[PDB]
Amino acid sequence: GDIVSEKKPATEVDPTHFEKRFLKRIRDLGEGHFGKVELCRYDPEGDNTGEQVAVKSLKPNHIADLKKEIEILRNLYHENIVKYKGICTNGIKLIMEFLPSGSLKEYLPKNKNKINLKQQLKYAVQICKGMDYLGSRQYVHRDLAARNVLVESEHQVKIGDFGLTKAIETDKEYYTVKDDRDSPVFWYAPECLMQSKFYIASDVWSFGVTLHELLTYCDSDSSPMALFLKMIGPTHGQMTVTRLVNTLKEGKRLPCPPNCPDEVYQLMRKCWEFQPSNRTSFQNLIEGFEALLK
Ligand SMILES: N#CC[C@H]1CC[C@H](n2c(=O)[nH]c3cnc(/N=C4\C=CC=NC4=O)nc32)CC1
Repeated sequence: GDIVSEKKPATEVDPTHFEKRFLKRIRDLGEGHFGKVELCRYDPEGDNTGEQVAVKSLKPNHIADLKKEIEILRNLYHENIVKYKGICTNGIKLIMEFLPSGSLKEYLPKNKNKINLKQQLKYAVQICKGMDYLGSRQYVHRDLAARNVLVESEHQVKIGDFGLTKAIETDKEYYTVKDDRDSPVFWYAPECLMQSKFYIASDVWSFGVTLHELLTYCDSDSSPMALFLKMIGPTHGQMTVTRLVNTLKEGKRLPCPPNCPDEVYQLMRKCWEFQPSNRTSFQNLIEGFEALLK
């Protein structure tokens, strides 16, 4: 008889599935390690009215890591963590909310006049609360820097990238890394530099360095890399990291930012105890900053 064919059921649309043909590139927002992020407009109606979204994808093996990153972000829900919106699919792109004020790296140099100490301390608390949540879900970020912190508004920041984020297995304190060549060594605790081990207290250390960036308004001439390279020497090459370890073993640390009150600076230094067990916790930090804000 007639041609037999499949009568397929009603196809309930998934709002987290973004079709490639409607995801339209506007510009580059930046890149880190093996990923890049782009401003796109998802524009199904084709009239430039679609929602603007941030799209993460691989630069031209690392597919597996992006997929793991997507699964991490999908299940994080917090006001100081950037929102997952969906995927565009072997290959895959991560679709997130777009924050037009950019990272702290761009925002802070341009907004010194409107962002006073009080607002910096509120940003710091918010960063701590997002990181404390990440810790409560048993992850270590391994890349906490001002460049990875996005500005929602004058009053709100969010941790906006999770590309090195790893799970600490239950009943263990740390994760051991193997791939370490693109490491942000100037944001890294001694146990990360020496033994390649990552604890929650190692994110506290990196937070300390992120707080320092915040307090200098991400001035490049005052960056943790620039400051450490002045301390230890700028032309050591492959010996750079060993001299960094030796400097930190000696008790030397990044100096107090200009106009940063000592009381804020002591909270920063408690992030930089050499032994992880002696470092402050994210909740202790929050209490600390809240006291200074009262
Ligand atoms: N891949 C990768 C790492 C990743 C690259 C991009 C890096 N970045 C800047 O350097 N400057 C930036 C300015 N804006 C945004 N915006 C967003 C990033 C993610 C999600 N929603 C955004 O709205 N992002 C920036 C942040 C870090």
